[PDB]
Amino acid sequence: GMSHHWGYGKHNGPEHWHKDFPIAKGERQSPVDIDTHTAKYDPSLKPLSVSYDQATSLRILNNGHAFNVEFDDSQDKAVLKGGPLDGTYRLIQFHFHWGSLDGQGSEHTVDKKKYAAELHLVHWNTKYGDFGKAVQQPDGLAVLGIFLKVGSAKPGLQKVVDVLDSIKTKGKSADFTNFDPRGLLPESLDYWTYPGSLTTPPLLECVTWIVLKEPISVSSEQVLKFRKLNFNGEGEPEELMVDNWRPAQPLKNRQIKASF
Ligand SMILES: NS(=O)(=O)c1ccc(C(=O)N2CCC(O)(c3ccccc3)CC2)cc1
Ligand SMILES: [Zn+2]
Repeated sequence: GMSHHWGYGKHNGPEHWHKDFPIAKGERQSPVDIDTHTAKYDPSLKPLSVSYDQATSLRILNNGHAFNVEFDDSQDKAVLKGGPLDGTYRLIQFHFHWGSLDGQGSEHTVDKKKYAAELHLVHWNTKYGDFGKAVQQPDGLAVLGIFLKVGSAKPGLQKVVDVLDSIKTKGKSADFTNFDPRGLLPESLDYWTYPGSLTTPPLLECVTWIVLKEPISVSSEQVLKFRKLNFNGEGEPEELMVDNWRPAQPLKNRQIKASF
């Protein structure tokens, strides 16, 4: 992807992506608006299992689109299973999408409501051996999405907030060990699930989306720090990393299932 030029600006944003990635207008694109009244309870959905006790974080990277907290996924240490999933999915990284204002920022919406941000915990199906092979499969990834609203601070998020100063610009990375992703989860694991895609180019249709109903609360100071990051690289004109979210896409021939 050394020649990719997509972004979130007026000239390379979501409405332009289809030119280089035609799948942008595909049959199972994400995100989507979750109409809570139309989603149907599916009593066959097995309980969701989030096993992050042995998670091993390694580094945090500003990739020019968001920042990723990466994990060691060379072993089954932090896995997601159950719910609508068949098999074991290993945590590889998490990142967020956020806005320039508290009134926008999330990718998925709930009855058209936009949250201040959205956390994506990305996992890949171990039956495919590695992440690169998994994204070529319809059931290759499972992304656990969690909404963020502004209110009380999330103590478990502070370690991330404080390290952002070291990765202000595109390409910067910093050691980020011993971070516990369990501190970013809400109390309830009630969720909505549907078949979708990566929300950024290449927009591959390889994701089983599991979006939690309960948002976590973060403080204004915490999200404000996210907005101080840069899309640009060091020594380049400063462009604040804000509004790095793709808007809701057509649901088309899909049904959103609720676990509750
Ligand atoms: N917001 S999202 O849908 O949760 C998401 C998750 C991961 C990525 C990601 O890491 N990308 C996309 C896939 C990627 O382009 C790729 C493609 C093919 C092989 C290996 C990696 C690598 C970069 C992008 C978006
Ligand atoms: Zn994402």
